[PDB]
Amino acid sequence: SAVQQKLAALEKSSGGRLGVALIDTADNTQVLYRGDERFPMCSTSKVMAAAAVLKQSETQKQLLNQPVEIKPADLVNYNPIAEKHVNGTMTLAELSAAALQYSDNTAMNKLIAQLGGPGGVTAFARAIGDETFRLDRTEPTLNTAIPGDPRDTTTPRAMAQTLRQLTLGHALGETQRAQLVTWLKGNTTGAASIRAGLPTSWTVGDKTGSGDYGTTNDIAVIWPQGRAPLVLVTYFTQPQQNAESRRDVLASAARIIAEG
Ligand SMILES: CCN1CCN(C(=O)N[C@@H](C(=O)N[C@H](C(=O)O)[C@@H]2N[C@@H](C(=O)O)C(C)(C)S2)c2ccccc2)C(=O)C1=O
Repeated sequence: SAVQQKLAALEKSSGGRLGVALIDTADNTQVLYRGDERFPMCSTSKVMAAAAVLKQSETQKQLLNQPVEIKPADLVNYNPIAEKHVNGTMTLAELSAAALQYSDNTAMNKLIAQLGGPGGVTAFARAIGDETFRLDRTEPTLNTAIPGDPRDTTTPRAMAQTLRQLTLGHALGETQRAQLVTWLKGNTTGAASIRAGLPTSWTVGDKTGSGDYGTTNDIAVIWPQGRAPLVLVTYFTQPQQNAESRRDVLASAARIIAEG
């Protein structure tokens, strides 16, 4: 189609590998570019960890208020929120918000521990019908993004469908779904990614991700004014282990998609 030629041209100009999946919920049509190729998820995996804990709270009603201790040994490479609470506690609600809105890696590792390890996060994906998602490691090594390594990857198509289920579908209870949407809408790291390619009046909730090999990701749910919402996943990775992030590529892909 027209959009796919423009995405192919964008990919060629960037020197990397681009994966795009759009779901238009108005008629359930999809637009895919390398939709079935695996990409390193990096921090976009945090949405699945937060959703898995939300699912647990449907039965354990007070789980989100449970205090979790933050020790100096818990800190990893990027902990903007957890560092403000060392030798104190954060609730599972606060850790989920930190993981999602600030991409806090200590918060992610606590969520993984709550679920019993990476296998517990992956299990939740399987339980909602995602047979592609796999989480294999904790932070920060899940971001190595080595070419061809299947660990900690998903495909654009699978992540788009799963993100739709979590935010617009009924994979979660009503209160949990609204909480997830609220968290995504308050993301602080996405201003230069998908958001930058879309009209300023559109409401976006997103989760970015970045890692080695210049890996630059963003997954988003989009509420256009007076129109059915869209789900957009943009994954991008590069051949050089030390390549710079290319958030502009994600913005350009979103702009190309929004022209339709
Ligand atoms: C060999 C082990 N290893 C493999 C590579 N690696 C990473 O790729 N860490 C990455 C990391 O920890 N990224 C953080 C994360 O995993 O939420 C934050 N998420 C990014 C995002 O949402 O776009 C951020 C840029 C807001 S930082 C990282 C990416 C770019 C620049 C610095 C750090 C590591 O930190 C690491 O220790």
